[PDB]
Amino acid sequence: DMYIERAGDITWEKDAEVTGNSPRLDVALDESGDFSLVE
Amino acid sequence: GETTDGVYRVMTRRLLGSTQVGVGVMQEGVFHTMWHVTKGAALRSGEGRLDPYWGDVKQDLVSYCGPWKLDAAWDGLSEVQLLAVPPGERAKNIQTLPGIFKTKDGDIGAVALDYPAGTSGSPILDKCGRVIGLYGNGVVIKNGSYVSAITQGKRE
Ligand SMILES: Cc1cnccc1NC(=O)c1cc(C2CC2)n(C)c1C
Repeated sequence: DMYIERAGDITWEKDAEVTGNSPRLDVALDESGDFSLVE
Repeated sequence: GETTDGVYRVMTRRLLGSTQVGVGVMQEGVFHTMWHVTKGAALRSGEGRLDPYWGDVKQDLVSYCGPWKLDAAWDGLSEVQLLAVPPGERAKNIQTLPGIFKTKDGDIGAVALDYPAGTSGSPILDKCGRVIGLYGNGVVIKNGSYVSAITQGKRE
């Protein structure tokens, strides 16, 4: 039985850790809402 | 229940201790999460009850107390921030330039940051702090890593 707790304001924070890449991927979305890689 | 705008953890006690199953966004009195977090189940906010209002397993989205409110879009150019809320750990902004999911029905923003599955539903933000969609539905890549769509609903 699920419950929620507040974890912060939703704010852009200048000088946050910058990381991650920007990959262009070919994908398919099925009726169950699962993404898959098309190759 | 707490109806203050912001980001919230979604917790269960149906397992060992208190387990974080995901995250969501409260905005204009509506709670927004991913379908795979709640499976459409009702939620508690203290002694208050949140009932599902709208849901779609294909979008992997669900809203509580009212219709989907979040309509901001990734501009296709600018960096974004994942406001990650990991299990046991404080809210943290991570800034990133999204990649792109190419599908038969159009292109979608994608973010390549590893976090546990319990982070699913964390909001992705634009430079004005608007929620452009949620993190937690995507694909596993050659590396073994995870890439999440920027999943956004429709406002009516
Ligand atoms: C459980 C589920 C059901 N249906 C669709 C998507 C999911 N999501 C995952 O499987 C998932 C999400 C993440 C992290 C980015 C948050 N990780 C690492 C995994 C494996």
